Parts: sequence; C-alpha cells; structure tokens
Amino acid sequence: HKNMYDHTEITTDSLLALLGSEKVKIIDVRSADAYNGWRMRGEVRGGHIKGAKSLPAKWLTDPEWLNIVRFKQIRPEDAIVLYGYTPEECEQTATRFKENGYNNVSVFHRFHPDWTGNDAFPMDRLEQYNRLVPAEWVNGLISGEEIPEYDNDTFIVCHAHYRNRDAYLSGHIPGATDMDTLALESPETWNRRTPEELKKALEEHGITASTTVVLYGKFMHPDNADEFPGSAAGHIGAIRLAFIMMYAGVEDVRVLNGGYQSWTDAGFAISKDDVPKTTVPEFGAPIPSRPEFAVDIDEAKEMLQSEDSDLVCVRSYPEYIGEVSGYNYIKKKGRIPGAIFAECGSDAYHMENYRNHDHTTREYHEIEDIWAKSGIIPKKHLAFYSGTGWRGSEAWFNALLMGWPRVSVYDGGWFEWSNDPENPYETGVP
Ligand SMILES: C[N+](C)(C)[C@@H](Cc1cnc[nH]1)C(=O)O
Ligand SMILES: [Br-]
Ligand SMILES: [Cl-]
Ligand SMILES: [Mg+2]
Ligand SMILES: [Mg+2]
Ligand SMILES: [Mg+2]
Repeated sequence: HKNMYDHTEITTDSLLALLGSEKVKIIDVRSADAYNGWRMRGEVRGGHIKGAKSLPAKWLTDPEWLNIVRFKQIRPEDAIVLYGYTPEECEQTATRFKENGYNNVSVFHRFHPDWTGNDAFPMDRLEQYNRLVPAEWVNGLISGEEIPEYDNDTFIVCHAHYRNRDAYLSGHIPGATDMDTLALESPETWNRRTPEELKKALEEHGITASTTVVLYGKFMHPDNADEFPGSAAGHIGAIRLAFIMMYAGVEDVRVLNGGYQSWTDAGFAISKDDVPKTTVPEFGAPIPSRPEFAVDIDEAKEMLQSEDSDLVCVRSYPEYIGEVSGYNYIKKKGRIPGAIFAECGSDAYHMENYRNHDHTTREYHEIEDIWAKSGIIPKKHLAFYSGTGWRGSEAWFNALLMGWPRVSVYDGGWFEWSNDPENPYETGVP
C-alpha cells in the first residue's frame, strides 16, 4: 500500500535492535554541523545516532539529489530509517526516497530528546567539531551573544582570498576584514612565510595568538582557463590560512563550514563595506608555536623511508599520472614516489572528494573509511601535500577535525619537489 506521503514510524526499541544491521541505513537529515556534534537545539549530547549517515534535508533542492544518495551507497534494497530533530523535518525526505523507487522507508520520531537524552543510546560525533563552525555560531559571535564552544573575549572574522579583493568587496560577513593569501605565504616558494614576516602580517591584520580567528572564503567557480584560478577558490584558501595560523600559534582558529555560501544560505545579512584593519602591536607568542604541523622536504624524504610515516598526495588523477602539472606555473609533470594517493577531485581548484555540493566538508566517516582502505590511518605520522599545499591543508584540516594526533602538511608539495631536478619522480598510470 505504498503511500508517498504517509510514512511508517519505527520505535526506539526497534531501531536500537537494528543498529548493527548491514541492510539498515539510518539517515540524519539535520544540518551537517548538527551531525558533527553541534548542539543546535540545546541538546545535552550532540552528534548522530551511531552509524548514521548525513543527508541534510537542505539538499532536497539540489537537482543531483539522487546521485548524492547513490554515491553514498544508499540503495533501494536497504531499509531506510530517517531522523531529524523532529519527525516533521523528515517528511519531505521520506517522500523523495519513495518517489525515486525506495520502498522500505521509515521515520524515527524520538531522536530528540529521547535518544539524545539517555546515555545508553549510542551516539557519535566529529571529535574536534568545535573548530568547524556553522553560520549561526558566527552570527551569534559577531552579534555579541552567548554561543556554545566559545569562552574567549577577542575575535576576528577573516575573509580569505588569493589576490582578489573583489571576492571580499562584492559581499562579505558583516565586520569581517580580508586577508590576501600572499600575506602568509611567499610567491617565490609558495610555502608559509618566515616567522618574522608572519608576526608582522598577523599583527597588521589585528590578530594576536589569543584572538579567536574565524576564517572563511568565497567559491567563485574556478576556471583553469583563467590566469589565477585560485582567486576563485576562496574557501580552500581560508583552510590554507587556518593551517598557517595554527602553525604560527593562533590558539583558537575556526573555519566556517562551507564558507561564504553557508552564510548566505542561512539568510544572514551581507556587507560590502571595505572594513579598515584594526592593527595590534604584539602577536603575543613565539612563532611558530606548533612547528609539528609543517613538514619540509628533508623530513618528507625521511617519512618516505620510515614504516610509521607516510606522505599523502592530495592531487587530481590527471596530475597523479603525469598528464598535467595542474597549474599554469608548473611545467614538470609527475608524482612523488612512495606517497599514498588520496584523489582530491577533478583538478587543482576543486575538492569534490572532500566536500559536499554546498562546500561543507564531506561526512567524515566516509573520508575516514576511504583513507583506511589506502592505509591512511591515525596511528601514522601523516604529511598531506598537493601542488603547493592548499588542497593538502584542506585534507590535513579534515584529519585534524577527527582528532588524529600526528598530522602535518608537507608544505613544499610537488612544486618544491619537482623544482629540484635531482629529485626522483614517477609518471604514467601505475
Ligand atoms: C599558491 N597559489 C595561491 C599560487 C595556488 C593555490 C592553490 C589553489 N588550488 C591549488 N593551489 C594557485 O592559486 O595556484
Ligand atoms: Br573554494
Ligand atoms: Cl509505505
Ligand atoms: Mg546499518
Ligand atoms: Mg607550499
Ligand atoms: Mg613511510
């Protein structure tokens, strides 16, 4: 009696008995930030039912919704169990599954407060979720309102871009100041700048080591035909800057999940003011305070020879096999021998394998399980890298968020490696 609009309820007891079943898919339709652990309705335990997959109901407007579902391996032969903060928030998702040929769809009504409120009901969360902030958190922050996971009295919202002030001037978070990516990294090496330059640059942008820095960027459809495609990949640049600031010693760095798009999707006010900087005289800590976050070429070579270490290549497949360099300023094509490949996505300016279509980070369990299939696991010292370290920093950040204890960015990347003609490299399909 398949009813597209009337959905079977599943009880708490029934769901608890199915937690280990391989043919049940439990689907969390709340925002990815709530899934990660943010207690968006004041629940005492945040996160998701253990084993649940993330499928935010916001994505129902995506024309590729069904391909998102299929790529998550959610199949018509599965028993689908949907939950959100309320069963009403699941109704449109339940219908969309039934309209696309899924005949076994139930809704679980008692996730909150029944499941969240009882410590015998298993839940999971992204261990360092408080570094990956939702738009509502940033809005409360700049509004001077009490927000969770924030006990500081000093903050700065920083809009990152690579030589493209228009990315900021065309629309930004109220009160934010822009930080060009060249302020923290050198155009000669495309590595992080020296400690003296970083100190000066951070001070001139109004940042101290005890300032809470909220970083975001704007995705503006990077095109390889342009001279600087990176000028349109603002949110990768933001995570790259988060890497450098955390290396330098900013103790509390946050990243807005999904970048500028999350802010406008949440309906918040846009500003076009060119906000002047409020400089500070003293950064307030030795730079770098966290040198272990950065790996340079000599240590990278050692890691290729150690059993407990790996370099992780976060480049595209055409870069991997030496078909393209990836960049209009890199001539050499190939790959570092001995690195573990973790395909970023389609090219140097897209991170589709680490992101959702709305640019929020991919469900971390999926990233975790793919990495584990290649032997990328938390018990190793891992140095993520890419062409010059932007994509590598975004991979690194994702592992940092899972609480992995020895993750780093090999800053130099393929740019530095291939610039020494004495360094071995491989090419072609392996
Ligand atoms: C280091 N720059 C800013 C020159 C890179 C940054 C980058 C973006 N996606 C991969 N790398 C570039 O824009 O090519
Ligand atoms: Br981006
Ligand atoms: Cl039915
Ligand atoms: Mg299951
Ligand atoms: Mg670099
Ligand atoms: Mg090794």
